[PDB]
Amino acid sequence: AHLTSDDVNLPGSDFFRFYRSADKQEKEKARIYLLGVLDATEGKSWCQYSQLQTVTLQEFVFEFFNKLPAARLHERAAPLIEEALATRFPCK
Amino acid sequence: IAHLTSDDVNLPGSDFFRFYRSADKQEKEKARIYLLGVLDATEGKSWCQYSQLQTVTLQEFVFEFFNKLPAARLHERAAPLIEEALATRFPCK
Repeated sequence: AHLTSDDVNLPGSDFFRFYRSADKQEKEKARIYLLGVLDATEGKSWCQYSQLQTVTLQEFVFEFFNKLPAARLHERAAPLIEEALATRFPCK
Repeated sequence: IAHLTSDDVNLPGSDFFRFYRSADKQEKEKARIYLLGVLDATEGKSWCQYSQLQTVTLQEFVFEFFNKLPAARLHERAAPLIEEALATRFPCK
């Protein structure tokens, strides 16, 4: 019910819940979490920022999580996000 | 950048560290959430690991790393700087 900076190993299912929360404060925190993940991986496992709007990255993360089975949602959020982005925008 | 928001892609070290030290507890908490996204994305991979370490120890080492950073390096991106802080201190293996 609340995303905080102690939530290490954030699971995908909680991330996605906050990410689509009716509470826009939790939505914004989930998106700032996603921002630390993107900034940490961009140009390493997926490419790139001047090729893509942040809204495009957020919508692609949304679609990716929205299609995921619960078996996979229960895994860690960050590697799932990074997987969204890698398959779709690889560096090669 | 007067407030940390999720539009802040490629957040510079200078902005991250300002928010991370802010007197506004809410800005401070957002900066710590940006940090959590970076920890989650890099843990077990460039640095190790969440068991023996509480979040606060991690947060304090990141703070000390930034405090000692030469001014020249604050233009670098916050995420790789946070990763360097943790890799040096909590190397894998």
